[PDB]
Amino acid sequence: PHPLTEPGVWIERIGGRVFPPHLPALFLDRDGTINVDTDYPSDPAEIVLRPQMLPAIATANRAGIPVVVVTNQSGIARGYFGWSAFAAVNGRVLELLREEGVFVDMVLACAYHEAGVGPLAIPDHPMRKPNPGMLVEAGKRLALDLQRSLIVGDKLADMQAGKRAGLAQGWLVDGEAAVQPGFAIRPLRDSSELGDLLAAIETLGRDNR
Repeated sequence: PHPLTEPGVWIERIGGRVFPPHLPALFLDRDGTINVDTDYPSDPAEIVLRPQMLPAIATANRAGIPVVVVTNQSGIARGYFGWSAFAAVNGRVLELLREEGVFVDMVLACAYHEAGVGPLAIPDHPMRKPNPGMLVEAGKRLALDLQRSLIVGDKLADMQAGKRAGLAQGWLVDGEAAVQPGFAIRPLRDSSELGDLLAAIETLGRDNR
């Protein structure tokens, strides 16, 4: 069965790694961040990883920091595809990551969108980024330290969701910096900027002494 908590919300624990409580997480958007973005992410055969995200996932994995995918899937509300297609596509993304030796620990997805047709056409649902619901829910489920967590995505809504969830930093794929008290949008445009992100993840790593 699809792990739906309601008709437009999917929440799924991935793998069986154990995380002690009060860890920070690495939150990642999916389309445009982990995989190449596309208008209609319904065909698993079309999925291609963004290799420049793989060092970040690997770093978090090795640091013992949970990696949490938080993705809006408005195409579901819009009738472009359904949860079965999401399951196939998302599974393919996780398989490709496995082949690169990296993994994630939880997937949350929100179908609701204002331009939908039918009962999923809920315009401002708490789980739909920029609303922080998926981050807050992952926080409850994994007992996360949200204030120390990081988020990476290619849309402003990812940065807004992070700020609203209580994070202090996020990295905007292909985006510009916006450094303010309380929240910094960090640019992620080249390998130097990836380094900044990796340093930030590494500082969160476990001391096994």
